[PDB]
Amino acid sequence: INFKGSPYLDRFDPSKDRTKVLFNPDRPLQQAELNEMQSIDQYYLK
Amino acid sequence: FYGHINMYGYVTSYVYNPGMTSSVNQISASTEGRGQEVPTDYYMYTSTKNNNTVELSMQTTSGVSYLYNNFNFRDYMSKYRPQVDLQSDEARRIVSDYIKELSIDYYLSAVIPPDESIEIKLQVYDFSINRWLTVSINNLSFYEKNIGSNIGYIKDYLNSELNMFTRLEINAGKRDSVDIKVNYLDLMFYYY
Amino acid sequence: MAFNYTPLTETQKLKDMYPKVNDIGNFLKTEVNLSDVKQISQPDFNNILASIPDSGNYYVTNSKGAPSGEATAGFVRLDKRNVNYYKIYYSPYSSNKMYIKTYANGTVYDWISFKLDEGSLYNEGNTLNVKELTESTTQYATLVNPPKENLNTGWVNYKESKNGVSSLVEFNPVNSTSTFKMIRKLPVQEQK
Amino acid sequence: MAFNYTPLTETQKLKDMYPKVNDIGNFLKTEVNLSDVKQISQPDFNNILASIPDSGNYYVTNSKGAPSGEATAGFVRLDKRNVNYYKIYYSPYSSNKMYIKTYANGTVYDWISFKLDEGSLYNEGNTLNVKELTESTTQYATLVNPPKENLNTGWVNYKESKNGVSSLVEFNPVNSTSTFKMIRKLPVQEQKPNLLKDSLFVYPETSYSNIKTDNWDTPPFWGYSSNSGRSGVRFRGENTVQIDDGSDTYPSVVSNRFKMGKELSVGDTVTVSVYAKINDPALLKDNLVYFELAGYDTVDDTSKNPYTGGRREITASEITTEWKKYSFTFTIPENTIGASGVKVNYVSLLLRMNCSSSKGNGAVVYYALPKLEKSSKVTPFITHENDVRKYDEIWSNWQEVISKDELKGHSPVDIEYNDYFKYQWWKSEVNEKSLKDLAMTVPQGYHT
Amino acid sequence: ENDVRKYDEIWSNWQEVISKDELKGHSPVDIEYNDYFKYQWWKSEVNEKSLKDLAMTVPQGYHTFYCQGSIAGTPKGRSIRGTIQVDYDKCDPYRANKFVKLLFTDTEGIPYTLYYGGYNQGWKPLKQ
Amino acid sequence: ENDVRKYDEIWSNWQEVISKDELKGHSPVDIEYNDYFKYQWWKSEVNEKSLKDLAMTVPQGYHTFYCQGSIAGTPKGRSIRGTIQVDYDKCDPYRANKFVKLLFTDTEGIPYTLYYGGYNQGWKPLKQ
Repeated sequence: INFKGSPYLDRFDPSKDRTKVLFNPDRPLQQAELNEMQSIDQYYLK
Repeated sequence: FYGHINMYGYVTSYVYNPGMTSSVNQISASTEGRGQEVPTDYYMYTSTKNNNTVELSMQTTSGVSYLYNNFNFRDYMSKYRPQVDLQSDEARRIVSDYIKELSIDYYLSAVIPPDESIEIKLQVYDFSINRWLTVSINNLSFYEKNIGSNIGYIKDYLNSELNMFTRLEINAGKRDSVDIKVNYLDLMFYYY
Repeated sequence: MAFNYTPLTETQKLKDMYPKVNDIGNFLKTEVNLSDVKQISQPDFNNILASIPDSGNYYVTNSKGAPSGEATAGFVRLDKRNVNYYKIYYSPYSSNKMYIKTYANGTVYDWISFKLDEGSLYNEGNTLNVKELTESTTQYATLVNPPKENLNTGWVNYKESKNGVSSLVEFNPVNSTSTFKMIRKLPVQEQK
Repeated sequence: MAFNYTPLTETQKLKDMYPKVNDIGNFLKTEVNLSDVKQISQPDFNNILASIPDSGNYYVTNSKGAPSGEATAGFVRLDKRNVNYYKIYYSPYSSNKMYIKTYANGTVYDWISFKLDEGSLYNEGNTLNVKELTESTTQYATLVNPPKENLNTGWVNYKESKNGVSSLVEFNPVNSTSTFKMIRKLPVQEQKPNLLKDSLFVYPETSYSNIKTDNWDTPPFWGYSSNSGRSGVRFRGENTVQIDDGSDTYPSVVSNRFKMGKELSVGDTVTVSVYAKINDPALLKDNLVYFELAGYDTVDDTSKNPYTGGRREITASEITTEWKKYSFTFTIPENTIGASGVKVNYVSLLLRMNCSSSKGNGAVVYYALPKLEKSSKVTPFITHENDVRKYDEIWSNWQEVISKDELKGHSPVDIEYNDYFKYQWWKSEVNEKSLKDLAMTVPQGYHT
Repeated sequence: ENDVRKYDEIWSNWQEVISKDELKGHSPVDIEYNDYFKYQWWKSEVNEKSLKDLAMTVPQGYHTFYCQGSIAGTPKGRSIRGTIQVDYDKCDPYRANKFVKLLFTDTEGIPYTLYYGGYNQGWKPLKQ
Repeated sequence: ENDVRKYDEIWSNWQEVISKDELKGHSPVDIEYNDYFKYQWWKSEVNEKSLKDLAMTVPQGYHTFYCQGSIAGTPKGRSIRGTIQVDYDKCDPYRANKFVKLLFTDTEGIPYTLYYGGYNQGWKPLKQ
């Protein structure tokens, strides 16, 4: 399985140490961010 | 400055073949419900040199199939080089006369071992006589490889829409279906 | 599932009858005259009774031991006589194909489809090696390995021998008052 | 139809249980293990779930979107997972056949029939039109359009492409050793007749004087000037004419006339088309390669071929050593154009070279496969129906193919015995016959 | 892969089979008309073309022929039977010149030769 | 039952059919190259053989030929067009003597013959 594919998009980068998600207000939202939030956590947990 | 139009692309083991007046989308509407669009991965990862490679399947006969990639230089002037003359059939030539030796670069790898290997060929539809021009040939393994090349003066490949269509001879050996890895997508010339 | 019941009598008070009426109508809501065939998840065709123990009509998802070269999701009918004797019939979700497998006293008559007549018409415009995939085929097809470069499209008929020893090919170009024939003399192999 | 149950309680009286015992019982009676399949009226097979929502067996009437060539009534089964995933099986009432169609998540697998087991044998004694067969076949059959009228019965093998772009016939008569073949080269389409008799140039040549007639019944329909004729060059297998740049100012191959009011009229739109090529584009100079309808006030008119406007013109850069299709369409005018101005009452097709500008340069121009038709466009080449040789752009002719034993009939040598003499006379083998005796025994042909 | 004669141990080479019109092209005799002359001519059917003019239309190769003695340029006015041989310059029938040779016999069994050079060198004198 | 050429009415014999290469074997002309001469002999292509030596190269059968007038033995230094016939005594090329015949014409339309006879008799010279 892979959530970097559409619509889930998961543009997280462990090699950068992408470290936190900084969500923005009352927003029509790319759910693209969201897999990538738990993905940020999943690198450091893993 | 340099040539820069980067993300059209298409897949079919079958064929269509236009005159010098068909536009970008005509790889799709022609191929009979027997062809495929290049996906978001191909559209977005391959945009510049990096490490998150695309991997995608390829419909095939006994390993053979055709990958068609495609751009229109009317976008290049309008979106990137505004001063250039667009509005006559001479645009094919005069753009080429400025462009000099254009190269296509395109980095890929096979879904087989580093030693196991396959046989593949570049074709470009000749936009002067409408015949498939085979003028580079390649072999591959699990290693990343450019199968682009210098293709030189593009007077022979700009159609009068300013569209161009390639096709690439995809291969797998004597096997029943295939998959291919892709890293890059770039139409490339110099002027300054 | 078969329905389960136990009869009432004259002496049984009104309080004893209403539970029975409820059981009957629930079974009619959950097993009988279903709009959609009952779904069953991850069944194995090599042991199908362990996931589909009853005769009836079903849709299977994500199954194991499906026919060779098919989907794992599709419609199933099961007809059963006892655990020594039954017939499985399977139709993949992604085609009009139908497959049959008969179980008989521990012997298995394994998967084979009923043949669709694809028309007497023949499949067209594919581009072929002379040394093509694992089955005989007839096609109005195109050749990477033609008799002559400018003759590559027309009627093809390809045949293959059961042990892979030999094959026979006939070809008729659309643009020619000629026929062409070819044979494989050796089993196909590593040739330097 | 599905059931819809909800329970009862102990304190409820008999008056409250009867409505529910009836709902159950009516459901069982009208829905469960039916004797006949339900009957369904006006189902669209492409939206069948509007008429057959539930998985079961059915009979249909007045339907829409049934398979190619099948009854609007028949037995139907539905197997369904939900509205986006289902299978229809149609067996027409009038046949053992069985057709299937499948819907899958916004993709459709359209109607097709299962095949019936028929052993190994081939059909026989049928009478087939292989120019109308829509299905590939193999049979021992007679042909409606046989290659030669006597070669009408034998083994046949017909092939048809999955969208009808082409077909191929192979044929082997019982009363012949030969194979025959014929190919439909083009999709089924409009092809107006060709008004020009002898467009493959098989009748004797003649003077361009003899063709000052409107007689399309009697050959030769083409006349020849000085410096025009039938060539020793062939195109795609057929004969050709050539025009040579010799001493004539306008070397021409000229048809018989058409009288205005017969096949053609003033105000009819017409099309003319040809293949052409030159021996060398450097030898044409300022001459012109062209073909035209010339126009005349009388059938016998001695005038130097007045121009109607109905012409295609070709130059020394625009003709090549490669055979290229040229054509014109025009409306037949009231009066002619350029240096004559006469009425149009008769016309003729001329295939020409204009040698006003230069002569004797050695320019040879070939012309092949000319067509004249009443059409706004070029339609595919055909001969006239009553030429003694045919050729067509939609169909090939029949092509004969022979055995080595027939070739050993024809051949000047014994081809099965290593090209050795077709006859060999030795003194011990002639029963004392002389050379003049032996020579009389030899059959027709050229023999070693 | 690139050689001018091809062979493979794993596959045959492609076997072309041709039609009888093409084969009639190749033959010295009219194999559609029971091995009769590869050319026949009758005076009423030839637009006042001489033997020379009907020899000129014949395609490249080797052939049998017949000419009727009322046709012009026939020797002493006799019908003739014989063989005709034809070549284009460097074998290019679509731009080049044509060379023609006849060896033939009249009605009395007498042998004659006639020859045509290309590039308009034309007919070399009639030899009996 | 034992006959040396069979026939039946219920069946047929096997009728053979052939390829254009096999026909290019039997043919007197090059059927792949627009029916040209089956043997063509230009001085740059003969590897310094004479006309008489070139003739001994040819295999059993009948073939058309052309030979260039700078090649040794050719008449008046002119090129020649002709035909060549070859056999071995009783069709045994392993043990038997060869025979060869050439009939040909120069550039003036003049007829010439040259012939080779087996069993020590070898070459018999040029007839005009």
